[PDB]
Amino acid sequence: SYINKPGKTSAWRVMTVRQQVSAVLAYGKIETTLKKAKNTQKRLDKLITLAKVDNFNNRRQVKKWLLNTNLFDVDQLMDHLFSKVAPKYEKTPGGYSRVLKLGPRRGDATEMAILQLTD
Amino acid sequence: MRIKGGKQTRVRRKKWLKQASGSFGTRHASYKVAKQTVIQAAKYAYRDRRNKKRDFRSLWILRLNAALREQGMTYSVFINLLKKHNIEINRKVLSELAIKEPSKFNLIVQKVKS
Amino acid sequence: AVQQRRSSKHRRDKRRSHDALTAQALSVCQKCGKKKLFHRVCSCGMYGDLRVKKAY
Amino acid sequence: MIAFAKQFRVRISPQKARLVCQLIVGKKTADAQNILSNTPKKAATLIAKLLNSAIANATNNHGMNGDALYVFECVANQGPSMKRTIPRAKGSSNMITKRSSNLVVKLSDNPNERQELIKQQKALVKKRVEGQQKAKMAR
RNA sequence: UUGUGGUAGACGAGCGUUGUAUUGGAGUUGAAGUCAAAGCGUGAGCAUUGGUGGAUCCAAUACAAGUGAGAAUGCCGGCAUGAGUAACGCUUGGGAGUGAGAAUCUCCCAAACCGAUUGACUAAGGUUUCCUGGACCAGGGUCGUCCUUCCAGGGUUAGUC
RNA sequence: UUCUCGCAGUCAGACAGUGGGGGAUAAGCUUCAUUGUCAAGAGGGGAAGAGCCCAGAUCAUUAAAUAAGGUCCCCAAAAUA
RNA sequence: AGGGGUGAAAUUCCAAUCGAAAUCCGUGAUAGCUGGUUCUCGUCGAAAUAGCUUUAAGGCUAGCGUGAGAUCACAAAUAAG
RNA sequence: GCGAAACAGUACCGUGAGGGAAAGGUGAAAAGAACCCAGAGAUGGGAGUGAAAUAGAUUCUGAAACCAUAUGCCUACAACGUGUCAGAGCACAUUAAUGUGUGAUGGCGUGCGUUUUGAAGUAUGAGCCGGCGAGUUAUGAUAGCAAGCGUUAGUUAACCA
RNA sequence: AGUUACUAAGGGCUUAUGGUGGAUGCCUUGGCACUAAUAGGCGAUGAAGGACGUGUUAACCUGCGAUAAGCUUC
Repeated sequence: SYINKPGKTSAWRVMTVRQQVSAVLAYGKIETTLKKAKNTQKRLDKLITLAKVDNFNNRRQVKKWLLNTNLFDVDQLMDHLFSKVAPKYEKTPGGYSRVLKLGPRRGDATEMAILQLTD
Repeated sequence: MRIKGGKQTRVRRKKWLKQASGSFGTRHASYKVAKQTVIQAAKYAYRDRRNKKRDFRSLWILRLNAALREQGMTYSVFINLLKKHNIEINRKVLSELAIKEPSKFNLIVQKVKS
Repeated sequence: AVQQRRSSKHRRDKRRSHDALTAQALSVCQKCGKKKLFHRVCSCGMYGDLRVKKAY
Repeated sequence: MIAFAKQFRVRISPQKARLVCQLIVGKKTADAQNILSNTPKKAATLIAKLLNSAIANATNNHGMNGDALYVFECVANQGPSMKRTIPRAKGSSNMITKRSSNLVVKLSDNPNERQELIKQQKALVKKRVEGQQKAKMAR
């Protein structure tokens, strides 16, 4: 069609995925639409898997998947991760994070869900 | 000298619509539609009043000729037997009602023997 | 294309008969007195009976 | 056993509240609250307050047991609406109705009063026939 | 005895309502209007009764009609229908807090768009739409705790423009 | 079915039969005259059908004789040679 | 500035509309052409033909129906000759 | 009824000439729903004033169209301008009467005005509902019926008390 | 195998309950036609009419006009 909304194509979704994995690494809990958590779970688990090794090549690789926040910078988040979160989940084969279905949103009754993680 | 007839028209339409009832759905809710339904129902009721007497005699002819041909004789035979000798006024409906009267039709069949 | 004649109240109600909804789901939460529907969190700060969040 | 409570036509279409309340009508009060809380509808929020106020009125004002009470019936009536205008292409205007619904509910503590209204109507028709027949006593 | 098909059309006999006028009556011990029920009529109509109802009527007679509603692509008004249907008219997320209520409120963070433009002085014009405090019945194409929305209190200052 | 008086109404007819003309004794066509129908009046037969046939309806009949027409069944209504 | 203007001209434009804008009035212009026209009942109850017509959709007269009176059998029909 | 009973040529529209709105009734005295409860409030329920809140500010009543709701009955093999004549059974019991409601099922049955020679019509109009909505008057003549007078009567125009 | 229980998602009939709308009914500080007496102009000493301002009273209507929701004589 002619001039209208630009849409929410897969590039926008994956950008939001990077934003949200950065946010959950910053805090440890994110409440949002369930469907987005379902897609971002795989990428988050892959990033956690790559966070165990702490090798400069792997640091360069994960450099492409963080952002800038106010709580911590990209370097600060990375060093905090590689310092304490990496050995925390070194004993389990996956399933480091859980998505729990919350109540529908007030606005569009979207099925809300919380992604969380703990040892 | 303004003259209003709102109440008169409302009463007239109310008494017109009082006749119409038991129609299908919303049909007994519109004055103009119910008028036509009532008129058509009245005309068809007059037609049925005219033709039910027309068809009831044929119905009794069926219901009596059943018994007659069950005895081995057509309704024509019975009409002829009545016609020539011992002419009766017993109606086709009443002779048909004689079926509902036990031990009577045999009396007619034995009486008409000649 | 367009509608030619108006429908009837009974006919439109029969059409709307499929607009009716079915019953929802309802499960039981023991520690927090509440009937929360199945595969959902509990407002008392838990999911099912496992405590995971704040009591809200 | 009615304990009615009114709200007098807040903005809600009958088409949207009728079905949901008829789905919720005819049950107890606690399970009604449980299912209405788990209902993602504006009607749920609009009716939760009404139900709570009705229960409070029945318990306090009417002195009803509450434990034996249940939602007697839905009555989602034609509340007054609003008429607004909207621009339309080729330089025209269109009229749109913002629909509202009168809100009122009934609660019964007994499996009856459906037939008690029948008794009241029977008494009414008996007084009617009495008034009609005693007129014949004026001979 | 003829009888009681009938348009146009002719002819005849009546009924309903208002008002005026005379004779009457009822009426907060309930009038009219309204709805309803299981009457009388050749029909214009006449009732009867139940209740809303809360102060007007009806009966008999002449006179005079803004007098007798089935349509007029009739006038207005109300109501559905279509129909929960298309659309919401050039666009994201997270955190924290407040709020009864958080995608829509505040703050912070980011992501994204234009950047000879989505910048800024300013004109015409809008003519207070401006600011603050409080609130969100009436509109926000839902939303609202907010808005250019409402109330209260303020606000444009010239010898050199 | 005479005259006068008052009020009219209609001329855009059609169909069937007869005698035609035109058209082609083509046309559910046109033009005509005549005999009937509908219009202006329904009903039965005709498979349902305005003009065909029988027929002319105050109303009620769960009464009789019938007309046209029909009698294996649908659907009342017969058989013998 | 509208039996006016304007128009590199097309019957262009003159407030999204113009063989000549809109506004108020004469004007309630006219409408053989369309459309409609609101209580009951009784009785009788045709024509779609002819002539005329700047006339064929229209209008005038006849014929016809109806109502009142008279004529009331010399009148009119129905059969017979 | 003046467009205007209501703060009306007001609101509003077209730039503008110009055109041009709707709407009255609490009650008897606010005598305005005190007090309590749910609810943030609105709102509602009790409670009170008030004869009365079927007088609660939507405040004389609250018809029709429309929306539901359930008493009872029926409907998921069913070809009906949707109904008639009947009728099983079911539940009742009235303006007490061969009663009412309702109908498993049988027979029968292709809307209203419109104009045409004519429409179930694929000819047109009508969504429905409520009000409103279209042969009057002034004068004169003619015709009918009745009356007054009545064979030079009747009758006044105008004008006056 | 054969009759209907029971079925109704829903709808229809009958009956009334509540809801909108102000229809009908009743009334009028309003319009309309008049009847009888008066009268038939105002204004440059600046008209009617508008805008503005004036109140313990915010706003409107209204009154008046910086002497301002009013004064003096009788």
